[PDB]
Amino acid sequence: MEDPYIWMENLEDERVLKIIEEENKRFREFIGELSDKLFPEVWEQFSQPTIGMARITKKGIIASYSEKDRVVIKWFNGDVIVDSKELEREVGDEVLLQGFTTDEEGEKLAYSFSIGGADEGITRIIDLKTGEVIEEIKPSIWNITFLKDGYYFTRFYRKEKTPDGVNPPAARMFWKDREGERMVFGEGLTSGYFMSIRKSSDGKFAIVTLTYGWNQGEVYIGPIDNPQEWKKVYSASVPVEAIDVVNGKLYILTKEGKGLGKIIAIKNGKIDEVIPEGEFPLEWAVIVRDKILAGRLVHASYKLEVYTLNGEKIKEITFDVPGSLYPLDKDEERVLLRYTSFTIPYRLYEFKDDLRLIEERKVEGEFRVEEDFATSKDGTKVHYFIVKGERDEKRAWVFGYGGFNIALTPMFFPQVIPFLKRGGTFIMANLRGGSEYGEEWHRAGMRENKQNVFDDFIAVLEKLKKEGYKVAAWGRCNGGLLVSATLTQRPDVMDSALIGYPVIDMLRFHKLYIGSVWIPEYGNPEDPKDREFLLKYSPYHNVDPKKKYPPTLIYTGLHDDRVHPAHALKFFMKLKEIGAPVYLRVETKSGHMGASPETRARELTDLLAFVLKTLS
Ligand SMILES: [Cl-]
Ligand SMILES: [Cl-]
Ligand SMILES: [Cl-]
Repeated sequence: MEDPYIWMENLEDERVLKIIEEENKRFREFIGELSDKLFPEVWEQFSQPTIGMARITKKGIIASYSEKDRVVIKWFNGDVIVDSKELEREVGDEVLLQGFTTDEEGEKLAYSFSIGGADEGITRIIDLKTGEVIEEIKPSIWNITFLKDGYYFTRFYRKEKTPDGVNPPAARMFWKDREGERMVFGEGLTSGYFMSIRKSSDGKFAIVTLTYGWNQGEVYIGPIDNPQEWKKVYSASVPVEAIDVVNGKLYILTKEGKGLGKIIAIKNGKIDEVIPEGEFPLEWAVIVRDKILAGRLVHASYKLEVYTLNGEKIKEITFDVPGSLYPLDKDEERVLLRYTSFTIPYRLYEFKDDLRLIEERKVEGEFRVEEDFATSKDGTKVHYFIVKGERDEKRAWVFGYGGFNIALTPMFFPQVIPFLKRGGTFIMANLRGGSEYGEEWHRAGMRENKQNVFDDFIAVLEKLKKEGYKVAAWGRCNGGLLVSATLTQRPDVMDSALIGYPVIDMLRFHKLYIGSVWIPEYGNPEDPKDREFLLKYSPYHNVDPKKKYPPTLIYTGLHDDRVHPAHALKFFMKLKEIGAPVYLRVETKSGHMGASPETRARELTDLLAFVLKTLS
């Protein structure tokens, strides 16, 4: 009925601005001197050259990299094609590059960039030989798929009705030519339907994937020449992805069944199962050279599986260090893969007949990756990664998410490397809510099951606690909810808390920004039966006045336009009411979430600084 701090939802309230000013001041006094000391170490790690997108062309590989304040798109062995710095002297204003694609011949390249934090992006299609900009399209278009003279592309409608007259958010597919533009796909798609197109390997079939929400889809295939003959060949109810049309059959990676991932093929109405469900999730597959190449997610890290087209396992490939493995691009003869891990920013791999390492960036030092399990309330085994340095000062930085079908697999945290070097241990927990063990591993953290995610996390913290570790719990967004909720319930299992860009108010999350999008995950606060399980764990509603709490850092951004800062502000106040040792950090830099590489870098440093100071 009534929320005492509902006024905090107006971020322009001077009471709110005053809170930000005072608290930033507080937090800066607490870790500033330490943060300034650590920053060159974090930046040294953050500023590392890091690959982004890669493409196969007949003239060679084209890939983008991030370095320092710069983003370049370049010939793999050769020249820089696009710089971010050259562009920022074309406008005199700061520019972010978003992504690119090329034609298969490597004569045309299209990329996208937003000048300033301006909402509208821009797309430039340049000739790869002169560097000429043969077209500039504003606003930015996506899915640029070259065919002959023109190309298909998808436009996303955020603010405005689609041409056929449908309210946002919606998406439409087009075809551009010397002649002009025309919508070729999407008419009547109500808001929520999102689409994409990819070519088959031979390039003579279009493959179109419809998605409603983040949950469900249908597949359309047809001649790449004519959209009028793009007929629907598969209809699903749970996340599917179309792999390729090889020799008349559409190969599909589907989580239908138990929800672990299987490969099916469809030819002229008839469905046959190529690769059945395994014990562990099948997260992706690509077809290369009469061989199926598959990413199997064994306990939240990747191993590589090679199958014949008829579904017969030829071999598997394992890695020295547990890492994440994703395809970057593929043609008929080969695939590029991106690998990453805790102390390995990236490896670029090429699979053709064998797996070949063609580029690598790793951080030297005596670092170790181990694994172990915790036992949750109901006996569920909660896997977690362990990263250790040369020495062990018995302090843990424990990262969790647990939701939205998002698997926490090995990745690179720049600010953790100085923490390892200082004798710290990084822990990454695989809680329910994610996709580590399939579609039901996800469902087991949704709605009325959310307390499982918390129970999984406590299981890990309490286990680390029993072993003599000082513990810092950390999470962002849905992870920020994770840490706030675990805080209100078991403050005894952690020596400090780091709560980032969090959802806190579980009864009003749907009224703020785009929060209603999370209703399938969390529940509906407008339904009294959902409020009953929501009210049981809602951090904003469960701050225990008689419990004694650890140092707690809530952090967010003022112009963050996805996760409303008022969640942070409200929880801060609730902790402050009962005199908890809480701090509040509010980034002042607007525009996109990462203002610049340096502002972000400095924020990560403050996190490390808070951990080091409070775990000492
Ligand atoms: Cl963060
Ligand atoms: Cl989310
Ligand atoms: Cl940020």
